[PDB]
Amino acid sequence: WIARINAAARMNGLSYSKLMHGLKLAEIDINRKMLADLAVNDAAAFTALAEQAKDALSK
Amino acid sequence: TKGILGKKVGMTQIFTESGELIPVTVVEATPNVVLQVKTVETDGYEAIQVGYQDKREVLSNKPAKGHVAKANTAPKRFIKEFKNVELGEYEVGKEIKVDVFQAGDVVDVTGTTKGKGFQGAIKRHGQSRGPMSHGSRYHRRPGSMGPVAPNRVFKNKRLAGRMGGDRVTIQNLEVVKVDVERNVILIKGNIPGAKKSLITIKSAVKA
Amino acid sequence: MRTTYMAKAGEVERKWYVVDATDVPLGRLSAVVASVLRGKNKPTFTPHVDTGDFVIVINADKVKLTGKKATDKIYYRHSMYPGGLKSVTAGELRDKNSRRLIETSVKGMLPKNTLGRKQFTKLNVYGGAEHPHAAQQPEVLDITN
Amino acid sequence: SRIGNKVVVLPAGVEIKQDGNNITVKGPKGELTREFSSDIKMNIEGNEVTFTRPNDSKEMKTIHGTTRANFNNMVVGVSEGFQKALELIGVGYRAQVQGNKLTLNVGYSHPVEMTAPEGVTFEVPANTQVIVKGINKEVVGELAANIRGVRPPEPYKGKGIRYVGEFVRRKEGKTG
Amino acid sequence: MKVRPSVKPMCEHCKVIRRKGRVMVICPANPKHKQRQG
RNA sequence: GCACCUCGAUGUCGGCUCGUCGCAUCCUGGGGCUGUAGUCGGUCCCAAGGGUUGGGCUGUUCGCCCAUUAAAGCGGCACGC
RNA sequence: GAUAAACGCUGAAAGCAUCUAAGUGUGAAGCCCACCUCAAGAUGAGAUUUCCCAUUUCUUUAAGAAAGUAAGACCCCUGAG
Ligand SMILES: [Zn+2]
Repeated sequence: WIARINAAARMNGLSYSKLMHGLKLAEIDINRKMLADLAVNDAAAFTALAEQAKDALSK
Repeated sequence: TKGILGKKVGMTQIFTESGELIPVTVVEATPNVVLQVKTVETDGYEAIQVGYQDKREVLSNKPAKGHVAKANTAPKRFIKEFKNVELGEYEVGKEIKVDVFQAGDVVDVTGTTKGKGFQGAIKRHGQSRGPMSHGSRYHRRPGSMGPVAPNRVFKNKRLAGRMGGDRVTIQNLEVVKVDVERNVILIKGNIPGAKKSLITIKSAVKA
Repeated sequence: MRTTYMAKAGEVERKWYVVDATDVPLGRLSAVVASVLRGKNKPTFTPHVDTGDFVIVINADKVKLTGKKATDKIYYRHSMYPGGLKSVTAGELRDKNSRRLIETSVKGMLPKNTLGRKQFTKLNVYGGAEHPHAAQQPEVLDITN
Repeated sequence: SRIGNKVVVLPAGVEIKQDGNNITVKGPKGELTREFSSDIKMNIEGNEVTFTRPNDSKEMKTIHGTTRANFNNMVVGVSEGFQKALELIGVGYRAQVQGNKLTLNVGYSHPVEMTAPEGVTFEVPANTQVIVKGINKEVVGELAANIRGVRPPEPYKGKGIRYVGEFVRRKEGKTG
Repeated sequence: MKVRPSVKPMCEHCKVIRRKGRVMVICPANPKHKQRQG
């Protein structure tokens, strides 16, 4: 699931750890399984979480 | 360049014109049909297919006849090539007579050796015997297989396997006669080949 | 046993990519190229199935060798016969067989399974600047890597 | 870079063409072209030439001196031309001319003939003295070196080809 | 030549010359002073 | 030197057959210096491509000796087998 | 053809000197060619020349099964280069 999060996160211009740090600054607690299969299937949901993680560490 | 195939007949002696005995092989030929011309645009070569004998027409196939039919001849046994010749001078269906080696006299001769079956490890490689007396038991054997430490056998420790049957050139021989009416080249020396076998005869390389 | 995707053999479409090599060193070209062929940069892994892509290489070559190593990285081949080490190449392979550079320094980068063979035959390395493969409509990558 | 701060004055009849790396010097004899590095700013201003450059590199100062000396090679070679002169001691050594070949009989059992490229002449007044003229320094030096290498001198009697002024220091040999 | 691991100027007119990763000492005075770390 | 290793058994030296590897090189090859006139030489740098003998004396290694040759190398491989 | 030791040409950093950093050569029985042989099971399985042209049932047309054939090959027999 880390490797799949790697590829799908790198698709949206985020390296594979700044998601982790941003989503914990956005205080979000998704398991790595759930981000893996949402990253495969729901492009809209994964880009929504990607934009809130862009917004989180933007401070 | 100058290339002619042919048979192999035997061994004779010929006095030269100062009265000297010389051993001489007897090599035939016939008229000699060029079958194809291979160029760079088609094969990336420059080469010429040649062929020497007359089969009966029972003893061939339709594709052999489809090769032969562009030169209007009989279907033949042996078919070889020749590389590195400045072409011109060659059409599909010419004949290369025996006349090309008048006194060229610097010629490589190739054949195939005889065949001698399974033989011992002496008669190939010239490895010597062991002592035939003083109580030993080691008359005609191929040695020791190597050291101990590598736990294997290194490659090329040569042993008993069939003698002869591969093709061998001999470089820089002379030519004595050319008998145009009988299609015979006479050569000093010795040629690897059993009787009736093929021989290729070319102009030599090393000038 | 529950729900994660295990992709099949004929589910993932493949693509065709074109990569230049004008004055980039060997290691980083080979690294990006070898990470392409396993199926990374695609969120649909298996460790079973060739989810990778096809990679064409132009201008083999004009690859750098940084600092020295023009005359120094000696390759070695041994021929399973006694004394048969042949160190015949050097950085000479830039001049002749510049196919043979990248086909070694990428084959090292891959696993040595059977997938490290089916994922190797998708390379095509050309020292010149021509596609014979224009029938398949390949795209272009940009390396800032 | 005291050598990299020359006063260079172009001689009468010499222009400049600047196209990237090439700088051409054309005049009464030659039309030589070389190439020069891109840490170099060329200049303006008929006949006085200087070379101010984007300086403070690491080794700071090699490019000024070598360039550059090379521009003075260009100027003196195109305008004037060069010479290197040789000799022949070691009694019985000859130098004879048939155009662009030099028959040297240096005491072997065979003569030696040296050829020439385009922009190199030869002048042989006597049976001893060969004077090589030309346009470059490199080419003149290489041809003179090739001529000396047939027989460089020896420290007993001083045979072989020399300069005009070598210090061939001399040992002693006993008579036995 | 003299090939010695330590290299010293023998005479007055010696000069210390680097030509590779390599240390040379060359006189025009005597030919006996061509030295090299080696 | 020590005693880890092999006591329900791990057989020594030389010679014969067969080799292979290293170079701190015996000859042949390229060089620098000389207290190198010449032919000879001394020392040092590069270089492993090939070659490196038959006999007398004890079981010999080792060695002494005769007659040759461009030379009659030193070592590892269970002091190779 | 590119090198090893060795020798240069030009030239500065260092108004000189200097084979080197830029540039540019000579240079060995050694390296890669040149000579002889094996070689597409080189699963990256290469290239050229010449020869050969169609029944049935449906499993439904899928690279289906089954049977007669072509070009050609094999079995069996007399043998040796
Ligand atoms: Zn001194």
